[PDB]
Amino acid sequence: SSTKNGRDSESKRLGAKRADGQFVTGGSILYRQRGTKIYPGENVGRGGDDTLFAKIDGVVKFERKGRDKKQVSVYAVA
Amino acid sequence: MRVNVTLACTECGDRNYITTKNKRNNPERVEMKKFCSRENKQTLHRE
RNA sequence: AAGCAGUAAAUGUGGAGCCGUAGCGAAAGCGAGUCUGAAUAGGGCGUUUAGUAUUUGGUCGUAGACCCGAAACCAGGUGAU
RNA sequence: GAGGGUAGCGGAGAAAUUCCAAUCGAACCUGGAGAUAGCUGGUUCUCUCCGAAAUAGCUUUAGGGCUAGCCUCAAGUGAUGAUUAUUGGAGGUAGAGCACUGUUUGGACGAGCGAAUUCAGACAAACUCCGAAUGCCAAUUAAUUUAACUUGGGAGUCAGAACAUGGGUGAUAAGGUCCGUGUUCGAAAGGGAAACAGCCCAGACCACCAGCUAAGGUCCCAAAAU
RNA sequence: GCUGGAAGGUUAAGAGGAGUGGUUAGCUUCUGCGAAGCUACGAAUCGAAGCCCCAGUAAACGGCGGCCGUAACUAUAACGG
RNA sequence: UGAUAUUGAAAUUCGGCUUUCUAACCCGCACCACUUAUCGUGGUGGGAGACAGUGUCAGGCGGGCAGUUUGACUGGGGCGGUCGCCUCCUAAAAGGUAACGGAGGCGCUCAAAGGUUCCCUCAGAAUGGUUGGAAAUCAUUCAUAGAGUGUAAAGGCAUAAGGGAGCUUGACUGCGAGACCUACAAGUCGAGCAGGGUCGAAAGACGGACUUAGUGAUCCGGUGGUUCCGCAUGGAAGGGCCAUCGCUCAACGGAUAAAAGCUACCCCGGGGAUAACAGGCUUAUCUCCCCCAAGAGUUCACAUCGACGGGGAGGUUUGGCACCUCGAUGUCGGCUCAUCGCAUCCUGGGGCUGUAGUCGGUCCCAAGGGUUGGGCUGUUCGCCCAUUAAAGCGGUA
RNA sequence: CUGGUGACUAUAGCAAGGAGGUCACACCUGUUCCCAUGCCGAACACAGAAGUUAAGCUCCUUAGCGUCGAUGGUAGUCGAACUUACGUUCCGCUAGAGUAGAACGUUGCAA
Repeated sequence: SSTKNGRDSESKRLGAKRADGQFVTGGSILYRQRGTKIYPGENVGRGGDDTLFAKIDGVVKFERKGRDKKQVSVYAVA
Repeated sequence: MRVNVTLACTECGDRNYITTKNKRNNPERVEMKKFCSRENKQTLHRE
């Protein structure tokens, strides 16, 4: 016979590009996502597609936005 | 149907723009107010 | 370099020419600074600013290019014992 | 029978692709010519150090290439490399569960009531109120060790195989086929499994009629306990 | 496919030269007008065959069908839609 | 087939058509001479005549002939199907990960369905009244999402990204530290600086749409602009730069502007990297042998038969895989010659019986010997005729 | 101890029973004015005689629901040895139960 399946799309590479407690620069990407899985905290912005980037230089900390919610922040340490 | 259109400045130097427009929804020519680089001021664009 | 002299000889003459000493820009052009740009405001490429002639070795290009091997194509001739 | 004619991009054929000097889907000789061959075959002396790959992307591409990965030589920078010990973190697999979407068993509930309401009991790669062991990213933190990075010269490789483990497909078939993660072979000789590339132990610089061990073994072949 | 016909439509080279642009003797608001020569590109109109079109030709190339009911025939249909 | 040159001379209505004439040109037409030759040439008579034939340019027909094209993946090839992009599962809680594995979409749309400032909260259920689905509208209560978000899916959103209203065009210009992905070419996000602005009292927000698909290198050509160049000189033709347009190039990193088939007349270079026969692994299929017992058998499951279900042996059939052989392992039936196994056709030996006797059915041990001749068909196979104690089943390329 | 405004997973909640008002938060009256309605002074905005704790709001009690949650065991699994389902060593779930729990807690007014 034949088949009707077999199609796919190129795999987009999301996830966390920076580790907790790691020094970052002023434009580093912290997280790539669809929708909102991690909220922006202090000194963290949002792009066209929902992506998190740092605004200043410092460490990266993943915090808790209450119940079942999450955020990441950048603190100007040294 | 959609037709690609261009906007030309009026009574001044031309600072062109490109947009899209539906043939039936806007059968006439649209006019807008856009920044002009030559005149360094906002002006009216037609066509 | 060609040429001239010299033993087909290795040596003199010959400074047309070539590379380097300063880059940027499509170009006009400017110049340790140029282009884009209304604006060194930012950005790109530069400020190393030590090369050059010959030769041993490795690799590449043009020539068949490590060697042997076709089925085929074109041109000019020889054949009805 | 003798003398003659028709010549190859051509002749002749009562027609078979039949014949034109033992050869004809297009004769023979010499030149272009050492045509072209991403294809088979072959490639000549000796020692020392190091030592792969059978992968991704694209391809009128699939047994051919190019860039990247992995190997080697030289010149440079100088803890930037690997393993553990202690914290922080992202990410929903095994398992379990029915609070969502679907499936389903038996009783009370008339609006036919094993599901429009309620109490117990089950199922799921494309279900989740929950959630490990490992693995992964960092600290600029401590002991041990020896590597990592950059610029230049030269390559090879793009047919992989078995075993253990998590899966798809097949029929919870295949020495079947396609993926992830390890070992060995490839390119590894020595000992054990009777013989037996991939299984178990173990990595050969050369010489000795010296000792202790591993895997497997100690009645005879056959070294070791009848 | 072959043959016969030209009422209409399409159609080349070649004739045809309405017009456009470049140059400048001169004039002039100063970056425009602009005669004649030389030069580049050209429009209306005319131009055959062929094709579309009309007819014939099959010992030319070719092609020659289904569904549904019914006895003066049990089944089955001379016949009907 | 038409225009034009060789190509002349006169007349008719509106640059010409048509009809006349002879000198150009033509005659494989007659007579004469070179010449005992009509090949050739010349002369004299007839015929046709600016026609034909020839030269240059243009349109049409033209496998008669010539040079080439006719894709890849593929559990061999052909046939069928597919080729670029997006969203899930397989995918083994970082990222990545294949198969002709399992499911769906895309080649858009919106002038408000964009920006800003204010205001608001859904679906569903019950009851009541001119009863159409107590859900076509009027009203009340419960109701954290089951509703909506333009279009598939996933991830999100009730601080709304969901619904309403006012104003407006940021669906701007020149950029851009740093970062993700990555062979390259490409793709993604981005704080901030300057020049104009919209909404808002203001802080502020705004470089299209809740996010992720809606797209095609280069070459060449068209349009608008420009301190650029422009072959002695001033112009111009022609280029450069900036903006934009024209490709189901969908075989979607795109051979060329332009391309289909047969070969049983076939040839060359390679491959067991890849099929057809036999060997090898497996046993779906095939042939046998068992487990339980609903029943049939007048009664009575097991003399004999054995429904619904379950577990094995063998390697004789049809298949699956593609491990040896393509610088060669030669097929189907028949003849000659055999050999091995027992799951036994006859003969020898026993148990049970629904075994009165002669005959029968079923099971157990047993491989010593034996196991027919013809008609049809190339046949293996099968049917038929006549016998026999019997006319057995398989392996050995 | 009442009010204003910020910080932590409902140990902060839902629900039921009680106590309180003229300082404050509320209720309520009215639509000339600053404003508005698919129509609707119901709501948004104003000027404010009265009157009541009914309801919002503050405090107390209730373990009915919801939330948090030990120890022990079990499932699964890193690594090792036999072998193919069983030992040895670490980590350690869901579910179900003993249980915290009717909130702690910063800062300027007021009594």
